[PDB]
Amino acid sequence: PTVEELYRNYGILADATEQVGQHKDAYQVILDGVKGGTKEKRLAAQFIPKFFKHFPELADSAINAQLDLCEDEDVSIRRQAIKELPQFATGENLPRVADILTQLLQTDDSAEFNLVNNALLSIFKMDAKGTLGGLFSQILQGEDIVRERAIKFLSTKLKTLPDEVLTKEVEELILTESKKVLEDVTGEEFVLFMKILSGLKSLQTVSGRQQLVELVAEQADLEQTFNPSDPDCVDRLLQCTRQAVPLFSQNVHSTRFVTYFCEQVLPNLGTLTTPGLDIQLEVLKLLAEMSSFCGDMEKLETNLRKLFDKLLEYMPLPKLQFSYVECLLYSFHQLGRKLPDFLTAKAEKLKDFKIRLQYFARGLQVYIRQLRLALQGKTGEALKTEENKIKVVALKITNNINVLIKDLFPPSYKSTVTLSWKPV
Repeated sequence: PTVEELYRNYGILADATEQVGQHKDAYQVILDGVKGGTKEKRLAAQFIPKFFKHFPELADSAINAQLDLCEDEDVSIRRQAIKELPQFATGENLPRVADILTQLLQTDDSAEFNLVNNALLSIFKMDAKGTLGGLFSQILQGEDIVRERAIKFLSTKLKTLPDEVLTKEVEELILTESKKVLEDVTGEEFVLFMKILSGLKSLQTVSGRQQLVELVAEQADLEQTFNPSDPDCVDRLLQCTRQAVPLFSQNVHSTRFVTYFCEQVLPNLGTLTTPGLDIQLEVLKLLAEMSSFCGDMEKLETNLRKLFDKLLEYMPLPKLQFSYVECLLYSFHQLGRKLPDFLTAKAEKLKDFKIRLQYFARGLQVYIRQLRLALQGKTGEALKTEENKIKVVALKITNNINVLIKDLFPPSYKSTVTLSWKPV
């Protein structure tokens, strides 16, 4: 088992060209290479895959030898052997190879990691479904560490594949397997699977997004009742509904999340958490984004009601909570469009509305004046001061409220504001 003899046998197999089949003996010498030392194992790792395709009568022995090198104590030997694994992924071996590579994702050596990723991508281009089979078997049946690595592989790598590879049938398989996985995922996995799925070209259509919204709803579990007490319910609902927001459009509606949020959430605030972002604002920002995408609500009036009431808790009677009011007012304004007959229809609580508005509008100016004063002469770099950024943002907030009040006057639902924390 020597390097001189490995080189000599390599030469024999290379120079034979057409007749390589007639030299099983030299190939055997090469496979014996794996029992040697470092330099010899390093050669076997290159030489076994190179001629593999010529010796079917030796195929199993070949893969087994390469796999021994893939679990070598020496990381550089493993690396050389892993780089070449896709060359064995021919005939009926691709599933077995795809399985091994997926395990190897757990390596902590970064160069190894990179090689394993690239090998997966290679076999992916040879046979996507066989490769996905390996990946998803591990995700479903393998060790936690492997399951995590496998999901991050789908999460980060599919996008680096050309469209040619990601056929309609492959995307269908990615959805089918994902739904199996989604029967039982942590929230962090959920987020990864939503990114994976929404990236699929076939799930980027109207019905594609409609399907995706339905998975979020299932995950979120909109038939449970809401418990404002423990966090096991709170951040899990927001993390979930967060994934649906980007899916919503004029044709893909938020109806169910809106209804749930109104009926089962607003009443429940504000019970809290630490820690240091404001959890009630987060909830209210979420509601306002989905509100513009609401469809035909069954429980419309009763819903618009609980919303109207949460509003008045922040628009007092003759220090204002502006950010909160931007959200609620925006939402109410979005849902009113559908039932103008509200307000017209309903009480003498409607003059108790006007009073609360007149008074807010008053406090608006003051605040707006103070902001515009603090901001003037300020030079564009000075605007970026995290302190000035907030002031700029607060002008969008306050000015947005003013437009919405100027609309709720025969009331109008004509005006369109861009939520302060959003781009145009």
